[PDB]
Amino acid sequence: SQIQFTRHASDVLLNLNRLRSRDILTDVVIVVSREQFRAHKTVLMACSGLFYSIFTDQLKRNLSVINLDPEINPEGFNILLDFMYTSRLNLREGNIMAVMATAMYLQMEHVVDTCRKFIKAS
Amino acid sequence: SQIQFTRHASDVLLNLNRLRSRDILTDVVIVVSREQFRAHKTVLMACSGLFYSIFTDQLKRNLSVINLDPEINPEGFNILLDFMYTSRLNLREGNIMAVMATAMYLQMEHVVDTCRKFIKAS
Ligand SMILES: O=C(Cn1ccc2c(O)nc(NCC3CC3)nc21)Nc1ccncc1Cl
Ligand SMILES: O=C(Cn1ccc2c(O)nc(NCC3CC3)nc21)Nc1ccncc1Cl
Repeated sequence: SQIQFTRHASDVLLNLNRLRSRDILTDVVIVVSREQFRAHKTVLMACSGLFYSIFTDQLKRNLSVINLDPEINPEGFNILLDFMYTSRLNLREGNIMAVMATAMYLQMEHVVDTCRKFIKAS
Repeated sequence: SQIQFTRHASDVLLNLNRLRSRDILTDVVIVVSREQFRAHKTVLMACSGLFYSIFTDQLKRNLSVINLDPEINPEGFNILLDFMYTSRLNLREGNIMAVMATAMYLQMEHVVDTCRKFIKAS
């Protein structure tokens, strides 16, 4: 019965992305081959089954650097990181396969299913 | 021209609230009179001009405890903290004045304006 603020969640996410852009309170570096990306662990956990599984484990909770599998495409990862912080997914014919495979590795099932629909649409 | 995921931001916020409920990666305690509340600084900064101003300052960025003004009502604060993490604001005739005054202190202008509309509706 509470009052619903229909733009609040989008506003929060936008502000979290602004904090990331200024490196404010970021607490992890994700290394993907020759590239590095900083982020907030909480957002990663909220958006990815892989990062949720890593950081929920007290053994790994405090890691400040995560090295992803060497086969992961950094562009695919960057596209997905931007999606996590924006709700907008930059799928293109030239990147669909890299994005899909990266989303499978990151355990982002709804994104994977969207990639399958994109393939079906050709 | 990117694909928009219309529930993504709400899903992220829900998952951030789940992390708060499990005390995962919370990094501040807010003390309000005899009560304490743990939270993520990033969400606080995203939702409040007061917390944004505090934590953007490199002098205060790493504070782990914030003592709010002793006059702040803990119930009012709890209502607003829950709003930050849910997008739902529990306004009632019995709490409107405490919530409004607390939102003024927390520099949550859209909430303050909503409180004014609630008063206008009686
Ligand atoms: O749900 C998530 C992260 N997430 C986002 C998509 C996604 C996906 O497609 N698969 C998975 N598989 C892993 C697990 C356990 C559910 N996780 C995913 N995080 C979370 C869950 C509950 N409380 C707090 C948080 Cl942060
Ligand atoms: O905008 C915010 C937090 N917020 C939410 C409502 C609100 C409000 O009604 N007033 C204020 N006044 C303070 C300031 C400077 C704008 N802040 C507010 N945070 C933010 C801004 C830009 N980049 C990252 C983040 Cl996290």
